[PDB]
Parts: sequence; C-alpha cells; structure tokens
Amino acid sequence: EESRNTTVLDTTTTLQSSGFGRAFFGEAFNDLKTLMRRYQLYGQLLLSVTTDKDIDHCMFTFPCLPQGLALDIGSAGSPHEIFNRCRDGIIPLIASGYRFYRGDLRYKIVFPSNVNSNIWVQHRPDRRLEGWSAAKIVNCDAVSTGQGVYNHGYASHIQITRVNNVIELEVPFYNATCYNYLQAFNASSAASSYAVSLGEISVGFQATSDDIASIVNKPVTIYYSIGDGMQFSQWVGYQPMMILDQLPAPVV
Amino acid sequence: ASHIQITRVNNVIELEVPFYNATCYNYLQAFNASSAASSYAVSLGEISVGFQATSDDIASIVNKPVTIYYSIGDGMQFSQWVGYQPMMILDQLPAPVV
Amino acid sequence: MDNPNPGPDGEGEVELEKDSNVVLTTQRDPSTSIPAPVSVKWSRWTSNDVVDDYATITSRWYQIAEFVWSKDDPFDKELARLILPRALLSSIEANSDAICDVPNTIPFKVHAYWRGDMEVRVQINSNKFQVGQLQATWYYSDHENLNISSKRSVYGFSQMDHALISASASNEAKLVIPFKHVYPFLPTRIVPDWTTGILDMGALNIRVIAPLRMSATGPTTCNVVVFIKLNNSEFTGTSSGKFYASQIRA
Amino acid sequence: MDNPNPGPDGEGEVELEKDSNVVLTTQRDPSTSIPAPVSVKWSRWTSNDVVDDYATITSRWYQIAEFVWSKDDPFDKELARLILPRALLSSIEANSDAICDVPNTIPFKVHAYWRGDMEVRVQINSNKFQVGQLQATWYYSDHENLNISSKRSVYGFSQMDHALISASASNEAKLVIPFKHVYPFLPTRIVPDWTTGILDMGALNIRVIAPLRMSATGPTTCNVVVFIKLNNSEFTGTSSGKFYASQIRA
Amino acid sequence: NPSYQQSPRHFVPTGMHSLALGTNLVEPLHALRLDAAGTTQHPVGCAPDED
Amino acid sequence: MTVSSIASRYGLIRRVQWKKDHAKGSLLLQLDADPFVEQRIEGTNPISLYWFAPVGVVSSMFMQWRGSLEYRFDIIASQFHTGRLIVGYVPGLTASLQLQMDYMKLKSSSYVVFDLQESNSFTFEVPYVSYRPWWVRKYGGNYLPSSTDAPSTLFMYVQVPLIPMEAVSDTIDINVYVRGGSSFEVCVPVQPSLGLNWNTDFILRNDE
Amino acid sequence: YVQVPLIPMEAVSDTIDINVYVRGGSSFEVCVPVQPSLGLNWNTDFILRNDE
Repeated sequence: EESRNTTVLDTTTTLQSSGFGRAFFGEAFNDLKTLMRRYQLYGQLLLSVTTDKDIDHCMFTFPCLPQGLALDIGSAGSPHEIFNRCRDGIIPLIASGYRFYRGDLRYKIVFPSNVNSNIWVQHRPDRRLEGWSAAKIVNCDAVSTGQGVYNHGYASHIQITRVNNVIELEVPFYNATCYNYLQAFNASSAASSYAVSLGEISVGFQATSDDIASIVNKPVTIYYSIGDGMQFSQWVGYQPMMILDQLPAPVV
Repeated sequence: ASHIQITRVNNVIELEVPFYNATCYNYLQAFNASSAASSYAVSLGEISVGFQATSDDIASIVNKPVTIYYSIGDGMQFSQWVGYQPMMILDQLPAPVV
Repeated sequence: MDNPNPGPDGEGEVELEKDSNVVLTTQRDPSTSIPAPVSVKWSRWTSNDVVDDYATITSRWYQIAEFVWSKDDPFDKELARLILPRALLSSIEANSDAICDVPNTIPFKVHAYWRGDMEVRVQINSNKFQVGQLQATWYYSDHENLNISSKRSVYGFSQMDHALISASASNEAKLVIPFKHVYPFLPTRIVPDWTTGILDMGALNIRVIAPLRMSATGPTTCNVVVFIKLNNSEFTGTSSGKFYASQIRA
Repeated sequence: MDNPNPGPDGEGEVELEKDSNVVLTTQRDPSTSIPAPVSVKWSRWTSNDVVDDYATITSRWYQIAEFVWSKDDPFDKELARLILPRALLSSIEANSDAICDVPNTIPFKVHAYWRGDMEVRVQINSNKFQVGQLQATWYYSDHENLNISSKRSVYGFSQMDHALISASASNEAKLVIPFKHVYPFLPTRIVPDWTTGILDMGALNIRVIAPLRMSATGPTTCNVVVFIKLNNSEFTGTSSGKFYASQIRA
Repeated sequence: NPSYQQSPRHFVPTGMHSLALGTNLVEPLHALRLDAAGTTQHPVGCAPDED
Repeated sequence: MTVSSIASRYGLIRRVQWKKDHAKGSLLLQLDADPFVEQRIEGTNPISLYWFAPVGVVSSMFMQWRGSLEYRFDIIASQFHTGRLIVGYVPGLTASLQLQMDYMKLKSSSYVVFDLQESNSFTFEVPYVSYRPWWVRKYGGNYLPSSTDAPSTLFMYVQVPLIPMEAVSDTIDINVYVRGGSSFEVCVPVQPSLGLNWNTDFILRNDE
Repeated sequence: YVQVPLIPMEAVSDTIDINVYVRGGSSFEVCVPVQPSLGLNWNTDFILRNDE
C-alpha cells in the first residue's frame, strides 16, 4: 500500500507546531486552495494586427483553463523571459498534481495604457479544445467563421480603457461534465474536448483602422486565480520536474 | 428628458427609457404602418445623441464607432404568444472562400 | 503465540471471496488501495431508459490478464497496461470469441452506456524464496493525457496510492476502483459525440519496483493473474447488439 | 348512453400495456385465454447455481411473427405454427443476426436452462368491413405427440381454451401461457440427456375459422403480428455462449 | 434587476493618503501578504523588551 | 415569458405520407431526438429558411439541453382506416450507423407500437438517454466545429400496413408535432444558432 | 550504512533492493509562498539568449 507505515523508529521528541506559520507570521499556509487564489501570470502577448480589423473583430482569444496555457517561451531570437526562465509558476505546479477539476476562474486582464479604445470581452463556453496544440493565445487573422467576431448571446463585458485599463472577471463552470481534465490534453475522444477549458475568452478592441496603429505591438498581460469554487479532485502524483537554477546562464 | 455624459470622466451613458405611450401595449413584430395612429405604438420614443463640439473638434469625431446596447429593464412584459417565423440557420451561411 | 502445527490440511487460514458463482481464495491478506470513495449511482440525471445492474452475472470475477514475470525483466519495466473496462472485453476477444459468449459481458453487447465500480485482484504465485516487488497502480484516463508517457515510471506511480505485490510474501493486491470519469457514463460502443477511445476509464498499469532475484538454480519465472469484478454497475440505453463493434486489439 | 362525439383526437379510449421500455397499444379489449394457472418458481428443487430473472430485458415485447392473411387462404388453414420459446429465437435468426444482438434473448445465449411464463398478444389489423375469424390456440408439447397431425384442425382446438380474433372487430388476442412442461426446466442448448427438440414447450398455432369475406373492391389482405413477453422467467446454469448452437430453421 | 435611480455621491479625488498622520487613523494599503487579516506576531522570546 | 412555457407548446414539424402500398417495414421518418427537428421551406432564396418548433427556437439560444421531448402524432384517419406503426427510439446512433436500420433492430431498443383503429392521435415521449447530464446544441453559431449531432434517433416504421376500406382513401397524412416535455430544460445562454427572416440579405465577403 | 553485513542463504539471492520513500512527517510545515524552484516537463524547450 502507499501510505502504510510499518515500524516508526522514532528518535525525535515533540516539535512545537507553528500552525503553518500562524505562530510567527500571523497567517496559516496549510490550505493550498488559498495560495492558488494569488494571481499568477497566465499569458503575455504583443498585439499584432494582420488584416484590416472591423469593430467586431476579436483582437485575440485564449482558451480558459487552470492548467496553464501551452507554455510560450517565444521565438528563438526573442524569448518571453518569464516563461523561459521562470518556468510554469505555481497554479499548474499544484494542478500538475491532480487529475480533475470543477470550478471557476478569475482573470484580471491588464491592457496597455497608450491605447484608449473601449474593449469588449466574450466568454464562449461552446468552444471545444482540440488538443494541447493550439491551447494557447491566438492572435486572430481574417474572419472566416463566427469565432472571429463579437457575438450576441455570450456573456460579455466592456472595459473603458480611459477609466481603468484592467477588466476583472469570474469565468463560471459552464460544462456538461462532472469535472474537467487537468493535465495536458491530447484529445482522444471527440467529446472529451468539451471538457478541458471552461470556455474560450476573446478580447477585442472597438477601434477602427486608423486607431489600430497605436495598438500594434503593445503588451497585454493576463493573470488568473481559481476563484473560490475550484475543487481539484483526484490525486495524481507529479511528473518529472526540472530544477530552475540549473538552467544555463546567458554567457557573455 | 435629457442627460449629458461627460466623455472625459466616462464615455458611456446608461439609460432607462420609460413606457411613455398612450396605448395598452405596443407592437413587437416588424411594422408596416397601416393605421396612421398605429405608428404611435411601436417604439418607446426616439433617442437622439448629439455632441456639443464645434466644427474644429468635429474632425476627431469623424468615422469613430459608437456602439449601442439594450436590455429590457424589469418592467418589460411581452404579452400575446405568436409563434416564430421561418428561421435561418447560421452555420449554413457561406464561408468567405479565399 | 508462535505455535506452528501443520497437518495434512496445511497450516494457515484460507480466506475466501465469494461472488455469484465464482469463489477465489487467497492465503495472504490483500494490500488494498482505494483511489477514491465509492461513487453515487447517477442514473437519475441522464437516463429515462430502464436501468438495471445485472449483478448475478456482471459481478462475477473474470481473468483478464496473465503474464510471466521473469527475472529478465529489468527494474523500470511495464508488465501490463490494462485498460480495465476495455480489457474485460479485449481479453475475451483475445480468446478468439465474441463478447456475447461470456456471462460477464453480455450487457455490454446490448446496452449503450455503463457506470460502475470495478474490483481488481492482482494475484501472484511467486515462491517464498524469490525476492521482488510489483506495484499495481490505477491512473484515471491515461489516454486523455499526453505527458503520461513521461510519468509512466515507478517513481511517479508511487506518489498516488497503489498496491504492492512482494514476491516473497506471494502477496495479493486488492484494488477498488470507483467510477470517476469526466462524464458520468462510459459508452460501450460508437456513440454520436465520441467514436475514438471507447469505454476507457483509465489504466491499471503494473510496473516493477524490484526485479526477481534468486539463486542460480532458483525458480526463474513468476506468473501473475489479474481478476476483475464489476460490482456497483448500471447499464442504460438498451440498444441492438449489431451496433456494438469489436474493441481495438491493442 | 350512446353519445358519439369524435374529435381531432379520435373517438375511443386507448388502453396501454407498458413493459421495460416497450409500450404497445390496442383500441379493443383483448380476448384473453389462459390455459393453466400461474406456475410456481421451482428453482429450489433443481438448481444451486445463481438464478436471476432478467426482467428489465426479458419481459419486453418482441415481434416473432407477421403474416398476410388473405382471402385466398381457405377455411381449415394453418397460418402460423409458432413454437414459442423457439420462435423467439428463430425469428431473430430469421432476421439474419445472432441471438446476442437482441436484449430479450441474451440470457438464452449464456444460461443453460429456462423456466418461465409467456405472454402472447396476437394483434390483427383488419378493416371494419372485413368479415372473418382466427383462433389462436396453445397446445402443450406439440412435437411430443404423433396424432397431433390429425388433431390439427379448428374443430379440435376449439375444444381446449383458445382466443378468437374476429376480423370485423379488429380484435386482439391476449394469451397467458404458464410453464407446464414434463420437466421443470427447458434447456436452451444441447444438454446431455436430450439434444433433439430443444426449448420446445409447445405450439401456438393460429388456424382460420372463417376466411376473409369482402366485396369485389374490398381490402383483400389482412396483416397479423404476434408479440411475446417472457415475464415470470428464471434462468439457471450459467454457461459459455460457445456451447449455444443456432436453432433449427423450421 | 431593480433599477437604482437615486442620485449618487459627489466626491473629491486625491492621489495619496496622508504622509503626516500617524496615530488615530486606519491607513489602507495593498499588503504583499497572503492573508488579509494577517499581522506580524511576537512570540514569547521575540518579545519587545524596550517600548 | 418562461422557457418551460414556450417549450411546452406543440409546433408542427413533419407531414408524413402513409399510403396503402407501404410494406410492413417501410420507414416513415428518421428524425433526430433533439429539439432541432427540421422542416425546410422549398423556396427560391439563396439562403434557405427553415421551420422550427418552439422548443427548437427557445433551445437554439442555449448551449445545452436535457430532458424528454414529446412528439404528438396525429394520424389523420377516419374510423375505417386500420393501421399499426412502431415509433421507436435508438439511443446513440452515429451517422455511419444511421443506415443499416430496420424495424427489427428498432424493437431491440425502446419502441411504441400504436394501433390505429378509432383513436387517431398519440404522444410518444422521447426518453433522454445520454452519457452526459446535458447535451450540446446541434448547430451553434456560424462555426463548423462545436456542431454536435443528436443524442439518439427517433424512428417511425410501419408495423402492420394500412388496410383502408374501399370507400375511404388509400392514403393518410400523419402530422408530427414537437414539444419540450415535462422534464425538458436548457441552461447556458450563448449566441443563437438562428436568425430571423426579417432581413434575409447576406453579404459574401470575397477578397477578389 | 551497513551495520552487520547481509547473510543470505544459499537458496536466496545475494542481493537486495531497498526502496527509500520520503514523506512530510506529522510536524512538517512550510510557510512563505515564493517562486517555485521547479518547472513542469510539459514543455522542456529552453532558449539560450547568447548575445552573439
């Protein structure tokens, strides 16, 4: 059995329990659900406009999942230095150790401040996630389907960039499942792909093609926490880890 | 009844357009205006939005988007059940072939 | 204490485990490992059809794997990656006959969807002088994960709960697997929204933690036999047997 | 009394007969005929194996015969000599697929012996202007008798109890057949002490007492469909499905 | 959705809290702690001997 | 205004021609067991309009649905037509298994045999059998993935063929109405898969 | 270490594997949440930023 304990050959005395730092620091760290609610950087992108965008056209999209995105180090010339150097963060390091999840997510998208244009945000729970490839932030090209535009019935919110350039969200668990998958996802079953991400958030600017030039190559950073309903269910052990301070230094 | 949104504080004005008709209730399908007084009974009114800018600041206004939203505001009561018309299915609309 | 008196009947006490008409005995106490608490029934939410567990036939034991575990098998070595709701059917189709020939699996031929628990007994028949140790680990939805090809080692399945089968004790591994899939039913056949990966709840996989060790004239091989019960089942969606296709051979 | 007011819904009351997931309706009252009182269970006397009726699947209705009854059929005319525990299986094998493909008959593929009652509904779809009359009669163990080839007429089956299916009323014939065989179980397959005449409790046979009569431009044909329920069953002797052989074609 | 139609507040913004005030004044902040009620604590040997 | 009051209204969805010369196994309809049962208008417009039941339009604004449907079959006949027909229900047919059907494979699943003698209307309440507590919408927005076919299929064969008298007609129309049942319910509000016919103009944006 | 060396019988093997498992004890506890020292193996690609 795993956690069996045959003969405890104890040489120790009693050690005074601090209450996971409650006695020293005034706060307990036993519950790992409340450490998961500290906001972690989810994604990081430069706004790259390809074709002439209408007011409806979504600037970028991303599938919304607590597992972390398919990790974008970046191009081999210009790497995103946090996901290159500070690999994976905390929430998929804890969600790496579980199998199922049932709950909500929070996002707090941070926009550039040079832009002024009004920003809409759609949650689209219809969208299936076709594999861990393209489980990432997609700078959208010219519109071919209803994926690429503002849509009607889905839950949206419009942040005014002139008042405050951060929209803060609560993306609900709108799946027809018991719980969703939490590791990396290869999409074996065709309906299994309805059960990975909570939905598919698309952020779009309402600017015309004359104000679209101030938008180009400005950073948009996304955060996430797990929003008080998140319950990771089945214990699955961790995979092989990589130690970060053994990564090579950029030799001059 | 008017309201003035200051664009420098917040560029969104949020409204509640009341039922100011002399009717029992207004028409809800598409409207062909048979009777001359029937046309007083479709829309709640007619909202007009206008800027207070002169003709020198009017050039920054040109070809900027204004989007309008709506919901039904807690007093809305659709009355007589009439079945739906022929619908069109959206994912059968043709894709923009390259 | 410690009064050995063997006779013609033998020495120890033999424990049983009776089912419908299958009794299988073990001398040794099991190393039970239960990865989740027992599942609720859940036919209320998604089935109006007549639902019945066929517990007089489905809850019998049935052998689904037997394999020689030699000393030639190294340390980090798979022995059987059994996909257990599939392996009950693919073992029968590996016996070169249909699913309807076995009493345990005739409602898989008829019904469309299944939800139930699974008992697994991974019995070993090693000698007392052989030295080695297996682990039997259940992973929920192996094939819905793509980095499991790197997790699949004895260091990674020792972290989740698992059974240990020591070759000295000739130990037996009880393994109670309740139903935890994403969707509350597993289809037994090609269903409209998924066709690939049918009846795949996960993988029982049996790695080696210590290989067999012995003298030069010791017994080299070691046979391991895996039995499965399907106890708290329920079948729904009565359908024709001609829509059931054969499982993938694997 | 006598106030006819038809509407868009029709005039009369429709009675149902629901089973597991099969509801079949008749406008008319049945002409029930019950040849014997209901049989006792009798697994206590000859079975230690796990016995269970599969009432969620076996007690469904299943069509086992349909035949055109034309006016060209004369007076003393067989229409269907159904051997009912066989005809449930030979109808399926007449549909060019196996016994394990149908939910009603999968325990015949597995189990070795069967004892149970049988409901039979011989439904007709004649016109109101057609004139004629069938009788549906159950004979216990037809093929264990050699002078039945002379008894098999409408004068001989009118003496035992039977149902009447008049073509004017479009009548329905309920027929509750309890188990009365010499031995308290019918084997579903080739059993050591008898091989020939397997699963033969007797014969439902449907003679003609009055042929169809009509005008020159009247509706000539008349379709008759026979359904069977297997309600108070029990199956014993769990065996392999590979010992079950196909029924004789007849 | 009741519509709230009463008149709202009418304030003054300021960019910063007081630097001067330090006694009778609950000063709101953005704590870099993980607990919102957490305060540094002084156990029995970490006690402040000198007021 | 309420989904359980809009979906609880029969809308005519199918007109079935049931003749005398249909055999004892002829298919009359094989429509899907979802609220998006279809009747297409044979019009001359470049985009085809469509009739839906009220359960289909009120279920088209939602991502998911569950629960029993109710089909009312009005077999328009006099009391001198006699017939009998299976209305069955196969849980879980993909499109490759949609063919190779007959009424004998239908009788292995849930089915209902109706006797047309005097009363000439019946309601088959279609079960909800799926592996999923809800069920994702058939069409979706203009987006070709996330287009999931029905949980199951509704069939209607001819069990016993029609036997009409020589004074009444050889043919019978069967109207098929769809209603969201007592257990029908929809949940997540997404983009409607339907548009109105009030403006059927559509602009193709080709890049030429 | 090996206090008394292994004395196997001539029918059993001369060698023995010893598995060593680690668990946080009953008194084990951690406090301050900082950047994890570990990364996943889900994407082991690493980009060296040399200036050449």
